[PDB]
Amino acid sequence: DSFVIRGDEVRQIAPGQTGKIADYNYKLPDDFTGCVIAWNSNNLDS
Amino acid sequence: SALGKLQDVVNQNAQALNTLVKQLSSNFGAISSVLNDILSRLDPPEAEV
Repeated sequence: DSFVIRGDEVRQIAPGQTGKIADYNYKLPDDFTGCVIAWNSNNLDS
Repeated sequence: SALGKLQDVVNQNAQALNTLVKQLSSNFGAISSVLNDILSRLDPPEAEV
């Protein structure tokens, strides 16, 4: 699952989380998940 | 009190049942003894714990 997101909002990409993204943008099941990866994109996005 | 043998049996049965019922209010280290409230105010992770 590929997407771009705000830096500070990364903390919501987890099980057992609440917030704007968790409720309206991206929710995770309470289960095993392979791995969460992320990298900065200032050189290519902003 | 000429029938102590029967009265003891009745009393012990009643005592066992009463204690068993009373145990439902014990916390067992939980936040609260009532399932409905722990669930009603806690997120699924901790609520489940």
